Amino acid sequence: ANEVAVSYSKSLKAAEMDSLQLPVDADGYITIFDGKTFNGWRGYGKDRVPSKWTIEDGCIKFNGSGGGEAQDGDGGDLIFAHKFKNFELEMEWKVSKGGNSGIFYLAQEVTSKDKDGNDVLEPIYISAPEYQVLDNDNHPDAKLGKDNNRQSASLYDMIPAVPQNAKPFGEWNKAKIMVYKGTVVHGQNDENVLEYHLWTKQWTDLLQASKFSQDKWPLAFELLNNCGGENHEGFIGMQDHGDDVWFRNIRVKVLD
Amino acid sequence: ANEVAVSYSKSLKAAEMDSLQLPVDADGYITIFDGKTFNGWRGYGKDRVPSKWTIEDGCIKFNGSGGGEAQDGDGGDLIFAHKFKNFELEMEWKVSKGGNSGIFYLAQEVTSKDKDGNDVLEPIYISAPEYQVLDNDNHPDAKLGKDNNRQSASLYDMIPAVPQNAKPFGEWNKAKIMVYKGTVVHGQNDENVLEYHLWTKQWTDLLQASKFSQDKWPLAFELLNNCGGENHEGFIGMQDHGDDVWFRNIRVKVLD
Ligand SMILES: OC[C@H]1O[C@H](O)[C@H](O)[C@@H](O)[C@@H]1O
Ligand SMILES: [K+]
Ligand SMILES: [K+]
Repeated sequence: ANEVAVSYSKSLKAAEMDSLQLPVDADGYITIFDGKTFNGWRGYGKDRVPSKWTIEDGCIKFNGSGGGEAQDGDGGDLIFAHKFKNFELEMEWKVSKGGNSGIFYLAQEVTSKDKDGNDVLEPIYISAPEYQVLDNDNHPDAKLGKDNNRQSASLYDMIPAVPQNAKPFGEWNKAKIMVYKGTVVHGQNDENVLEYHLWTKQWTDLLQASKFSQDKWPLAFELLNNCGGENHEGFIGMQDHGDDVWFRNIRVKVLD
Repeated sequence: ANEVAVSYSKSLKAAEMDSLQLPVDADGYITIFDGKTFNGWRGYGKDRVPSKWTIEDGCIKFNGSGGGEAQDGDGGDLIFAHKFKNFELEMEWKVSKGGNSGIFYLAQEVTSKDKDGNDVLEPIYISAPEYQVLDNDNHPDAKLGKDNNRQSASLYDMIPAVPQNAKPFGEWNKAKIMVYKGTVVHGQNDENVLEYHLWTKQWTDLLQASKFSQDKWPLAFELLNNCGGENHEGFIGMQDHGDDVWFRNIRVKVLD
């Protein structure tokens, strides 16, 4: 009643063959970040946490040097290495001025083959829908895309948060992401700010009007169109986009 | 509020040890061309402005002799000798019929050594991404490369401007180049016409399919793959391609 066993994987595409005993509250929320350790967390594609992610004042901090998607130095996106299917995630997030990050969900670790048969690790964001994290006032991406669909709590490049009720940079915002049987809801500061349905025609259409369309990015389209793969499941994680950001009170409720 | 100090260098690879006071507007655009002088400007690789660059009717003008890439007489590319990193450039350009120029950004002044240890000044474009300037209706290059990737506002030979909304020759076009933490956007006539991201595998992949691939041109590969050198910064400038072209309303906003 106090704890639940949560399986996790240790390296790229590995079985979840170990478990953590993690606290669960009266309402079924599992605390997945203990404020002290990266137990069950690892870099996307890796068997360790990149050193640019640290733990400070009971937060996961990304320590950013400003190269956008470059993921220079010892970076990369971070996942909690337990695949969820139907779940509700709540967490606090705070971005630096001009900052950019993101909360991924239903992520898969994807590789492609190069021309000579070597592996290429593909970005998490071409399998995983992204809840944007952004300083909506100073980062230029805020003004790109359509209808502010690149502002915080948007489904990135697809659906804007309405209302756009983000608190400004350097302040704690609350996120929610619920996926239940294909229904997806994003929450920002305790309001629902968009909703959508996976694996439907409307899903497909949103993808085709995005940077992940079949003609702009064929592999992304394919992965995202059948989001979560054959089993409709994947990781939560957070983005290395080069900028200081903090995450705390990271909690997940398993739905069924 | 009305001006800001802008450092600039006087000669090849020199420190920016002198400063101009340049007007800034309320949006933080710095006017880098004052309509009247070449202050802060110099030939790429030079300590003076080549005499084929003149000021006429409030514009910076290239006076061309028609030798294409030859750069014959007292020509050469022109830089504003202040390195920028995160910035948004806006300027207007007009071409002669059949004309060709370009707008470089993140440029470095590069030399190599010959076989006897002498210096060879390398072209601006082995380091600097090129926003194509072109009479897309009359210059043959327009129909080359791939999917109109040598038309105006393209990332030259690499990404086409879409939509291709150039005005005809002899008419003013508006350009925009924004580099923010590696994200690059080109604008033409107030539409955003391409977006990419420096220092990614996607960037490497574009280079590898280009004339500056590692196999074809290793030095250019190395410089552009790490565009902007170890500090990811470099010059704005414009191209001598042998043809009359006019540039005006040149403003840069520094972003952080
Ligand atoms: O690729 C760099 C340069 O090479 C050639 O000189 C092209 O004619 C010109 O468009 C381009 O600016
Ligand atoms: K993001
Ligand atoms: K050109």
